[PDB]
Amino acid sequence: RYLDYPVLWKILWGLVLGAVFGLIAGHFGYAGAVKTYIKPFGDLFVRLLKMLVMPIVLASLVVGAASISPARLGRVGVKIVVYYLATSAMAVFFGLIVGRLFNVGANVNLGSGTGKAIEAQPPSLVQTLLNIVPTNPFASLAKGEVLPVIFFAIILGIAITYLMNRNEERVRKSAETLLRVFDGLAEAMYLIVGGVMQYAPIGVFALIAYVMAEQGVRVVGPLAKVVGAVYTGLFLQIVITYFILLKVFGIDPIKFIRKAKDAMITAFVTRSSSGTLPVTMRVAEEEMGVDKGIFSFTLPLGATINMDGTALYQGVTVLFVANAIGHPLTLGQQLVVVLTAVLASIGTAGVPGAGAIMLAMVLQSVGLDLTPGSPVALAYAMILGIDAILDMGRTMVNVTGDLAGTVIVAKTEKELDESKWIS
Amino acid sequence: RYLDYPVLWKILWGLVLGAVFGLIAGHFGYAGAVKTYIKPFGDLFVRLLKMLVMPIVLASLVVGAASISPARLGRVGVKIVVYYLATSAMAVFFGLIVGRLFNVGANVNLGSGTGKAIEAQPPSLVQTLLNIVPTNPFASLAKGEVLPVIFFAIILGIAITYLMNRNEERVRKSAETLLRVFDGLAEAMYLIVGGVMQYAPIGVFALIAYVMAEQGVRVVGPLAKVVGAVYTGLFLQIVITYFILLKVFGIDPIKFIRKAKDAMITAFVTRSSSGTLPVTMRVAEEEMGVDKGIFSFTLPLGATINMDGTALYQGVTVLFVANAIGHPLTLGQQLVVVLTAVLASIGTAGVPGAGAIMLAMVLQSVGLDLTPGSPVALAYAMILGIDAILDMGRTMVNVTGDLAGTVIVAKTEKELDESKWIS
Amino acid sequence: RYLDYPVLWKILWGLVLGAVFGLIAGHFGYAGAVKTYIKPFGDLFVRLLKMLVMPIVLASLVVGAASISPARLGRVGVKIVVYYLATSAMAVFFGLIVGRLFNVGANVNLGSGTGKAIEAQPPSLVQTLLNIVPTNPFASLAKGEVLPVIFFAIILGIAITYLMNRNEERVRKSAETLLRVFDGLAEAMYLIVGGVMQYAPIGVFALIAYVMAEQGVRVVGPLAKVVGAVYTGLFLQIVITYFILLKVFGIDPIKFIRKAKDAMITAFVTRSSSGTLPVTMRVAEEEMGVDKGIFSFTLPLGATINMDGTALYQGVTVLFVANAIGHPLTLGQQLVVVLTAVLASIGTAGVPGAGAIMLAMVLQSVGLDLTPGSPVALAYAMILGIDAILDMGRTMVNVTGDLAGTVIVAKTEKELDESKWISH
Ligand SMILES: CCCCCCCCCCO[C@@H]1O[C@H](CO)[C@@H](O[C@H]2O[C@H](CO)[C@@H](O)[C@H](O)[C@H]2O)[C@H](O)[C@H]1O
Ligand SMILES: CCCCCCCCCCO[C@@H]1O[C@H](CO)[C@@H](O[C@H]2O[C@H](CO)[C@@H](O)[C@H](O)[C@H]2O)[C@H](O)[C@H]1O
Ligand SMILES: CCCCCCCCCCO[C@@H]1O[C@H](CO)[C@@H](O[C@H]2O[C@H](CO)[C@@H](O)[C@H](O)[C@H]2O)[C@H](O)[C@H]1O
Ligand SMILES: COc1ccc(NNc2ccc(CO[C@H](C(=O)O)[C@H](N)C(=O)O)cc2)cc1
Ligand SMILES: COc1ccc(NNc2ccc(CO[C@H](C(=O)O)[C@H](N)C(=O)O)cc2)cc1
Ligand SMILES: COc1ccc(NNc2ccc(CO[C@H](C(=O)O)[C@H](N)C(=O)O)cc2)cc1
Ligand code: NA
Ligand code: NA
Ligand code: NA
Ligand code: NA
Ligand code: NA
Ligand code: NA
Ligand code: NA
Ligand code: NA
Ligand code: NA
Repeated sequence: RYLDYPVLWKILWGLVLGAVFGLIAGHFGYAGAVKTYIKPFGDLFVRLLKMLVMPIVLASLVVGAASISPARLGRVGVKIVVYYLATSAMAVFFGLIVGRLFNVGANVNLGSGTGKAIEAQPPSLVQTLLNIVPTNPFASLAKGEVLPVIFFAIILGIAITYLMNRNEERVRKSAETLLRVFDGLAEAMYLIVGGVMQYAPIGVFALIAYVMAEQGVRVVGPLAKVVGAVYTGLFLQIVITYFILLKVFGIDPIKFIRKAKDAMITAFVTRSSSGTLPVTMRVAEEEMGVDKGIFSFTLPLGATINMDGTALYQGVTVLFVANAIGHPLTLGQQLVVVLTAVLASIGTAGVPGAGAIMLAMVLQSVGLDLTPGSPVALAYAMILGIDAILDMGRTMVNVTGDLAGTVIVAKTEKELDESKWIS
Repeated sequence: RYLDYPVLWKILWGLVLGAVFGLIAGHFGYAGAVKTYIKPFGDLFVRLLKMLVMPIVLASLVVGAASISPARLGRVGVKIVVYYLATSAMAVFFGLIVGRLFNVGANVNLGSGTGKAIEAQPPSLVQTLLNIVPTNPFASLAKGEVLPVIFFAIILGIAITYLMNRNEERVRKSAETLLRVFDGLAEAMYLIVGGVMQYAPIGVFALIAYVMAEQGVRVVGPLAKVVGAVYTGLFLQIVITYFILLKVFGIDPIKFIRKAKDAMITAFVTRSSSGTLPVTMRVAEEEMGVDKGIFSFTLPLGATINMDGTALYQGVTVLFVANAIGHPLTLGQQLVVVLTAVLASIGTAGVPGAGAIMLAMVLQSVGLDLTPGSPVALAYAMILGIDAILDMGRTMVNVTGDLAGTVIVAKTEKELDESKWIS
Repeated sequence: RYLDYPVLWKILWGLVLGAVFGLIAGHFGYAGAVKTYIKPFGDLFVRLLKMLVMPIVLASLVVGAASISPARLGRVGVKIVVYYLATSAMAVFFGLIVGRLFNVGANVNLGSGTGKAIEAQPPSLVQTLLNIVPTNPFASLAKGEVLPVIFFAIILGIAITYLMNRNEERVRKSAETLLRVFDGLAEAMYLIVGGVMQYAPIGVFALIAYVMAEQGVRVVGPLAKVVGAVYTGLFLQIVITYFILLKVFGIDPIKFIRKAKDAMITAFVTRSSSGTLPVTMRVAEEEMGVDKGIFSFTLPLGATINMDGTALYQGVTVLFVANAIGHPLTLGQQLVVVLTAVLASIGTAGVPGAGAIMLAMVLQSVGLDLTPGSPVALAYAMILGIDAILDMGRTMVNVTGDLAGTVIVAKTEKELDESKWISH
């Protein structure tokens, strides 16, 4: 009966009300009630979005790659990958700066030795890259492996267009029927996304409420300085790095944020950027006028290998652990941090649990090892204690970057529909 | 050269001849010979039907949900879910009455104390409900999970019609092609079902022969009284609850039974209600003139959450165990049994191995705990010795109940083709 | 600068140069460099082909089985199954003969008793056949199970044609839309196969280089005599068994080999006959003019259950193991070897790891049990040390056999497009 009220204001209301409710409920210790009675609605939201990810990516990308020439596709890939690597480097640098500014971990005062022992491996760059090519697309679809689905969909769309420009008519009509099936399937997926966003304010309320209820009490002391530094840094990544790059390429930054708000809040509360994809792709299509041939490729690629927020978070936690055990990082060490954070975004691309794998990687890069019972393990466990509060903002900036790079690359390909940007 | 003989007579011939053959073979100790040389033909039958179950459900429901309004679909869902719960409670009630009538387990005379060991909880009501929404539909498909497939199929068909009512013609043609692909897939599945029913008499013979050969010798003494009670009770659920409910809503009970006979025998020999689905849906369409938009939703839902036969069986075996250890159940305990049996059919919806889980739930509700080496454990182990003999009948009544509810709901929606019911 | 160069010359160049590069690199011990820097390009080739296998099999067979009568489908199946069994028995027989000729394992001189404790057992034939019928075709697709996919695809195509010959227009239009979705999918797949064959010279070079670099050093002494015996036997299976059967049914054997070349080299370096399937089928369609209704059924079936090369290898290795432990095989024991090798091709149909399982079966059939630490176990490990050098050749002859039988059945069904066999 509440469907008639506008949706976007509803999602903002749910964000604020779930936040206030969760703080008030967890401060009085009723956070277990929140986990039991409030959370499953946010879980329902998250499952409803996650359901759409595999069909909408596959279908949108067959369609888009078909509707575009391979030369342009390759050009878009080169552009978006450069944009991604550059923005990740910027975000590590920002995390380093805001951490040094907030002087994070300076008052934990742990005594620490000089011992160093490795934990996880980087999956070999060669094996990860080879793993981009699926050996069974039905299996990748069933397993939800995004990158090989991207690869298979691109190949299929390119094949479909080559077949449609052939002389035999049976060939054209077959390929055309196939492309119709993908086109209808993607059309339906975006329809359902719009339907689920009707339920979205409830889920936003529930997710933000549970995260504030379980982890609000923990935002005090040195971890409070961590939360403040991380969130200020994310804010800087948005209002400086994104606004300036959007301003250079002639996109009004405020119009961009106003349009992106739904994808942003969905990322902020589901803490899954892949599970925000249906909202992100529909936002790119029906708000920013990006052509399917751009966003249907850049946005899943970006959910997988483009996490500015995570990079900034790594920049803060390396400072936190280093200052916490008493060995602040030398300039060259911070350069090593930036370099390895970007290389680690590439190296763990698509690997499950790559969050902790990259963090172990960066820490290992400057000589901070997670040996059990050591002070470094202790400080890292300190951070993981507020990892969810951080995950909200981290995921939000991860998705927002994807949208900003998609709009920039599109404007540079004249595949951006200007009619949506007129006041 | 045998195909020419009519199918229905062939299936009856296979049923009766397999029963007599299996009894004669288990009496002469050749039941292992039956397991080795006769059984694989029935296994072949079962594999051929189970092969069709996933595609036919996915496609028939995309199509059906497209051909119907969401308001009507929801109305049908409420009708069938009410019908399901009501007939399930009735079946527990009948099992209790037929159990008291046969005085089941009265002469086992096991001594059992007043000792009580606390056990684990039943699978969560909330998580099974959330499990209805898939997080990857390709994955639910690969795993054979019916309920998430129903959910995805309904969402997809609804999206498809809303797309077919758009102004742009490319969108309509895309959606129309997608629907054509699903319509062809469903037509082919039903074609194949009819082909498999030609091989059905052989497999029916083999399955009934293996079950009689392995478990004929065990229908003696107290377990024979159990078999008599359970089969009498199922017969009552059919001839009282189903016939009275069909007469109340104006469906000829005898024509119903005659049309459902193929689904009935198939369920009785395969003891899997989910695997009789292709035959059941074919009977709903090409024998009872039920509209696809009703049965394509109610019949898979019914295979999953509507087991009158299992409910009656639980009523009989809970009385059997209570009498065998020497503590007959008080009236309020039997009420607790009925309430718990229905709620446990809901709570275990789609859960693998849900049969024993429901039985454990019902037993624990009245304080008969299955501690190993206890007399209660012994009584349950007695019953399991005849589980196949019982499984035939209870699966049969499970599926027949599904059909009766589909025909009644269709009749109330004027979605029932009256021409198939006049001679 | 690459694509314009002719294709056949490039793949042969990559094969010869990769082999010489790998020998020279492993003969000087740089095989670790090859495994690290050269191998991953060949791995990329193998994955690119493996990707296409499930889609192309499903789609080609829905389309093909629709485009053919069920009576003809059955006739083709019986023909190709007889051909497969006969050519397999011939291959075990040839392996025995070339083994006797090279006197394989004759100078290993291990002492062996006559006690044998049963360790292996056969996987049930009945369950192996029943597994042909999938119980979830989406699951068989996701698990990469070929044989049950074949079954589902044939059922679906047959249903589709029966629907397309019905009175209602809506049903025809539905079934035909479905058939076109599969036809479009298959057309795209073959398009992609041809595209991937552009990278083939690199990947062929890399695979052959890695195998030569890891295993060249081991082709000396008794295992060298094994390599010579096996490759001679494979060559004979091609030049006698295949050439005579093609000549008998009126197919020019030289035209045949010239056409099969891509499938042959691809099978030879990837050592996966199922994973060579996309190249084999594109060669059958776009080189030999076999109708989709023949090859879309016979080639994946043969990739799964028809291994002339593996059978010849078993023929050689059983004589090798027997001579190596000092108990040469009786004539009737050799007949049991042939009979069980053929039966073991069926009994493991689609079973994972069926290579070693068939070898264990054939060994056990003549009383050589692979109990750990026994001398028979030791001789088997000797053989396994060169399994890659042997896998190249036996996979090549496996696939070549599939092609030859497909073309013969096609000639007998007048489903072979003779215009592809006229030279100017
Ligand atoms: C207690 C909460 C329970 C809520 C669950 C019920 C969901 C009901 C859906 C109502 O919301 C609408 O759904 C449409 C899709 O069904 C969307 O159409 C949208 O989707 C199309 C995409 O094809 C766009 O082109 C259209 O512009 C656009 O109106 C539309 O935005 C949205 O308002
Ligand atoms: C593993 C190998 C096992 C081998 C088993 C043998 C396979 C069966 C051979 C085919 O037999 C025919 O198949 C038709 C398929 O259509 C059936 O028509 C059925 O389907 C159509 C429904 O539209 C209608 O023609 C009829 O109502 C209905 O009899 C029909 O009964 C039957 O004569
Ligand atoms: C990791 C990156 C790997 C990328 C793979 C390399 C791409 C190579 C560039 C494209 O080369 C062409 O691509 C076509 C396929 O797209 C092929 O068409 C072929 O396929 C058709 C099949 O329908 C035939 O009819 C045509 O004659 C035939 O030219 C063609 O041979 C090939 O020269
Ligand atoms: C339940 O067991 C498992 C199993 C696997 C997993 N994760 N795999 C994975 C991979 C990448 C990330 C990046 O993370 C972002 C962040 O944290 O900054 C943020 N969450 C976002 O989506 O952008 C995170 C996780 C997690 C739990
Ligand atoms: C490996 O085999 C499997 C595979 C999956 C499962 N889980 N799903 C499930 C859920 C409920 C039942 C109740 O069963 C009915 C009965 O006994 O009254 C009768 N069989 C029937 O279908 O109406 C039976 C199974 C169980 C066994
Ligand atoms: C995808 O990962 C996998 C999946 C499966 C496996 N093993 N299963 C298997 C391996 C080989 C064969 C027959 O072997 C042939 C031979 O050597 O003679 C030769 N290799 C050929 O291709 O014809 C039969 C079954 C290994 C890795
Ligand atoms: Na980035
Ligand atoms: Na994610
Ligand atoms: Na991202
Ligand atoms: Na019921
Ligand atoms: Na079942
Ligand atoms: Na049922
Ligand atoms: Na053969
Ligand atoms: Na293989
Ligand atoms: Na083969």
